[PDB]
Amino acid sequence: GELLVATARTQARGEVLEEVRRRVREALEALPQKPEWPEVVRKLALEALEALPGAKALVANPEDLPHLEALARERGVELQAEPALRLGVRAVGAEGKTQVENSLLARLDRAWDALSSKVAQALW
Amino acid sequence: MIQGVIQKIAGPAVIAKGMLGARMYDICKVGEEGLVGEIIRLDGDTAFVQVYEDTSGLKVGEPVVSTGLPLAVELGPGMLNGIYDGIQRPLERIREKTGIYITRGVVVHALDREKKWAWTPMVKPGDEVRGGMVLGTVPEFGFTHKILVPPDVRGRVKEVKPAGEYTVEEPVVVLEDGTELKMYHTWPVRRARPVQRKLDPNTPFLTGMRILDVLFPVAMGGTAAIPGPFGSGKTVTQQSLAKWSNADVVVYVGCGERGNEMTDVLVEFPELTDPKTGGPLMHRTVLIANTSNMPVAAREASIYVGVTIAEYFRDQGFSVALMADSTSRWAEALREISSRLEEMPAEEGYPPYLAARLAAFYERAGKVITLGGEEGAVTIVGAVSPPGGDMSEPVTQSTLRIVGAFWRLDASLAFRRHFPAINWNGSYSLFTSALDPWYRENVAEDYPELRDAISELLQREAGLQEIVQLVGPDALQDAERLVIEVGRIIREDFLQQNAYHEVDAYCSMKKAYGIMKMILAFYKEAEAAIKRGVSIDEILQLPVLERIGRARYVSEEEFPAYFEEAMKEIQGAFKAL
Amino acid sequence: LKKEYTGITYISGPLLFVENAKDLAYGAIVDIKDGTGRVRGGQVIEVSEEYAVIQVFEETTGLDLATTSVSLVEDVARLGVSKEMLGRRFNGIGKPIDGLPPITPEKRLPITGLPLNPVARRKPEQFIQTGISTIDVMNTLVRGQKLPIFSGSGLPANEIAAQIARQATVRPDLSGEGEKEEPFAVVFAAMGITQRELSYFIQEFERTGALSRSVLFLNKADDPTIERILTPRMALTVAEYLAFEHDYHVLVILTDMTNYCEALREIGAAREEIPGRRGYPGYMYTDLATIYERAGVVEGKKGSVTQIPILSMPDDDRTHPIPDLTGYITEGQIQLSRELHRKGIYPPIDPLPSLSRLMNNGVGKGKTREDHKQVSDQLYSAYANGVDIRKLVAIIGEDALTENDRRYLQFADAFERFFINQGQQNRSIEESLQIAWALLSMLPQGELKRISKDHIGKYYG
Amino acid sequence: EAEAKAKALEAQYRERERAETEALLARYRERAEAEAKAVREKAMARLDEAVALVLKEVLP
Repeated sequence: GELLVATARTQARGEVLEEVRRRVREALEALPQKPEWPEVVRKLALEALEALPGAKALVANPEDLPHLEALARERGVELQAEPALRLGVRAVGAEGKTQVENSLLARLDRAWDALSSKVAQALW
Repeated sequence: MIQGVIQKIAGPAVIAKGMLGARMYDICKVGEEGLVGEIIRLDGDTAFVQVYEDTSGLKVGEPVVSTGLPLAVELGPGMLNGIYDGIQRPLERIREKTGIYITRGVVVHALDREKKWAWTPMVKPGDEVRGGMVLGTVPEFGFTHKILVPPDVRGRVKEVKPAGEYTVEEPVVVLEDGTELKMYHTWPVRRARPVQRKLDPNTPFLTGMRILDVLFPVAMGGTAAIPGPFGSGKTVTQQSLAKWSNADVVVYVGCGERGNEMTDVLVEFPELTDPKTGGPLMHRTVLIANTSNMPVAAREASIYVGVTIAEYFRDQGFSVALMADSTSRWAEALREISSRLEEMPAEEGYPPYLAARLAAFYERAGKVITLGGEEGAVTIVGAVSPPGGDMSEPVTQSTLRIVGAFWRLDASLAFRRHFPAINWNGSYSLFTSALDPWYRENVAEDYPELRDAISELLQREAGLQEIVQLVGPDALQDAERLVIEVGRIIREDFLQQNAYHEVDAYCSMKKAYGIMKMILAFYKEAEAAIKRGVSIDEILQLPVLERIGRARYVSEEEFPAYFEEAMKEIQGAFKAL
Repeated sequence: LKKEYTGITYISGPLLFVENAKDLAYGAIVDIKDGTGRVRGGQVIEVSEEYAVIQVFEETTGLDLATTSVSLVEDVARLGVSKEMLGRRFNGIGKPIDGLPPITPEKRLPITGLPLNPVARRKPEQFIQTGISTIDVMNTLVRGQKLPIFSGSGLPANEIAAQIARQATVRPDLSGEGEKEEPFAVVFAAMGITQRELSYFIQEFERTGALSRSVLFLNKADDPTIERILTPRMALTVAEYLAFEHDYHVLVILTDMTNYCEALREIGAAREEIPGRRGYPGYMYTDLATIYERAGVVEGKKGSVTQIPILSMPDDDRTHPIPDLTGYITEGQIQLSRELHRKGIYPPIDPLPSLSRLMNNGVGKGKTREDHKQVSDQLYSAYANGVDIRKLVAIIGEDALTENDRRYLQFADAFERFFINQGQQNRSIEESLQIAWALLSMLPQGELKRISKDHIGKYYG
Repeated sequence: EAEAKAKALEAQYRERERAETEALLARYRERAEAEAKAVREKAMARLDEAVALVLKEVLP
């Protein structure tokens, strides 16, 4: 019976963290309609270019074309147009043997751990 | 369909080039003929195919065509009463097609694609199907072969083809996804078939031999290992396990063993009869033979094809028994492909992943609930062949950490033609304490206590045998001579099978309990006769000892009246003494 | 972000070689994904400026070279640990298989541990009784000790481990403190067990109710044979956390370390590396040492780790490198015997090849009783006389022996039937010393040369 | 009389075992549902502090 009450408690605690993850997933899905959207996308593209020294190709969406063409005329890059990405950009390095994706859903899913610690500590 | 050419041939190992994107452990057709190989050691764009047939006469330049699928068995109706080799090809169709010699490179389908099977559906339009549920039955011989959904297919049934008779290739169910479920289905042979839950085994695997279910039993969901050097039989024990059991179907996989055993099993089984449903015995055997002179890499796939077919009959509810003969020949097959592949070995040539492969094989046995709700089990008896004696081998000690029952043969105990050669000083079984409520309901009430008295008497006899050999026969006072003689009666009357006599071969639990009760009543009443001053040499020629000694030959029907008459003879033969 | 690498040059066995990977740190975890989206764990075990070797933590079936991006995760290999995992179950990688949600990790620790400082250790000192009479009287288990159960191939090692799990307690009234009874927290690290032994451990722990205090890192036999490397490290990470930052009394049951040494033999033979004895590599002493020596008690804190490794001695000897090096790192072993289990004795512990190097710290005056060490030594000498007089019986026969030689032969088998043999009964330390004196009373004085005169004057008979 | 008192005490304490076991377990079920509802209802009003924090720390 004590395992019954404790497992009911921890699964009820887990699904609320799941729905907080749902809220932030939708509030990051509805980010490309905002006036600071080329600012945040070119900031993330600058970080992705920064972590990979001297990229060659930069993969972005057909919707993500016009907001960052000033990046596509400096730093030696050449842009590639592909709708494979939902968020963020990609940096193709030396000979296609290295990519650095900097999509937003990937940033959430990778950084979720210590942020989940702080989310549970903030909510309790 | 990644297509390339041969770059190198080395033994049965074809190192092909031009393959950049072939998946590891696919099956690719090597050579211009159409030979079969499995692909490992990717390197750049250069594969490492091993062939499964012979390899002589090939060149450099012949195309190799990657099918892009792993080693897949086909599962469905038409596998019982059937012989296959290590890549699931029917040997009767090969013998009809090419001759009396197993040639290289011939493609016959596993399940015969033209027999008309009756179909009786058990789903309707607008139902939902999950993995492993039933879609309807097909009557095979006297079984009821219910056909399954494949274990990675679910959805909603859009149409069902009606009742009639059909062919195994014809798509009988169409889901509401565009997919169509046929009668057979393919399954990758190394990925184990799923279950819902594994239970604990609590019902014994009755094997018709007295010692191997009385003193060292094995449950329905357990594993057992039989070692034994040459001349210790082991083949008649595997065949007796196959002939006289309670398991509904038997997969007899022989990897690297002589062809005379396989032609014995194939010839004489249509004349026998299982003691559960009548008819032939060969209608519950799937036998996967791979003779010694057949190629040396197919021994690896023969075991996995056998255990995947055993899990297929386990998922249908049937209790399956898998007899895997000469798994050390599979160990030598792994040694051959490893030393072809230039790896560093460990402990006499065997690759270091050997015990992980043997655990992956012996893990598939068990007693599960299936995905379709019903309950099934599969039990593996693996015959290991060490070189000579030598239980310190890597394969023997590597299978010894896994198996629940260990059945050790001897040569010295088999050179005296005492078959079976089960050395009970070294054999063991972990399933004795778990099979006790089944015993206490279904054979007797005091049955564990009685065979514990038998085990105590045998350990006493085998301990005292040493000083009997040392001092001679004289110095044993009164009742230790009786311990010798009762132990001799046990190992000549209860433990010694024949397996060729028409009624001594199969021995159910009631007759074994009866012979046990005879011997213990004789011993207790003879000790009660020797505590009062009767010579021990007088007792050892009473006629009721002969009535005990020939009591392994009274039939199953003729037993109980004979048992009660021998009990009153045991009583009324010591009153005069 | 999430960097990636394509360009795997070579996949074979458990290994695959990525190239142009200068940013994969050594000892870092990668995840490998093919065209079917399924991910696979892996770890780097060589970094060059050219290329980088990676061991794969799952089965390598289905990979190819036109796909299978290898991405980086967690710069050094870490386990995210909370306190909320005291009822859960996990696989070899560290993920829950019970249908429950994943945890909220408070800290994240490095998995391989850091070596504990010898200045900041404390002496393992407080007497655990285990109920088993041989372990309580003769080979004492003291809280903060490493002692493996060397077993055979069919011997009941799992039942003895479960019995020590279900009834090990510390008695503070003998110790002199009281002060509470907080029970143990079990960490059960299973490496390649076969659902039979697993069902026995789970059914035992659920009938006794220990699953609300015990974490189970289960790595079953069909699961891949590389994450057996990862399993004891991410079990002793939780053991060190729950003992040295939350003051529990963690007992770890490291099941069947021979599977761990088999996994090391595999990964050491796939690297073309210098063998030791019987094909096991050179660094097997160092890896078994950095599993085992992550136990004990520390100075100025409250916790305790007690390791019971379980060993399957291959040809039931002390000469194979696995039980041999295990006995070299650890402090004492408890060894099971094939003879006593054929005679029907449970627990079949023969006390001659078994010992405990931390007995003298936690027995004796004011901690067990005033006669404990001396009763142990006299039992050892007299049972050794019985053992080596049975060989004389086997040589010459009994009726050339006199009476005092026969009293030892009666002591040996009365010992084996009454002191050693006990079916699941919890004989405490006072009753076990009472039975020890009841067996020593089969010998006359003048043949008890290791017991002081007031002890033998007041306890005898 | 020995067999009769054995059987009577058996039936008596198995009735006791059955009734008190089900009365314990249903009460633990009730308190478990109450605890789960209480932690969810405390967390719901507590929410939206979290989503701004995680969306602030993921985004630059």
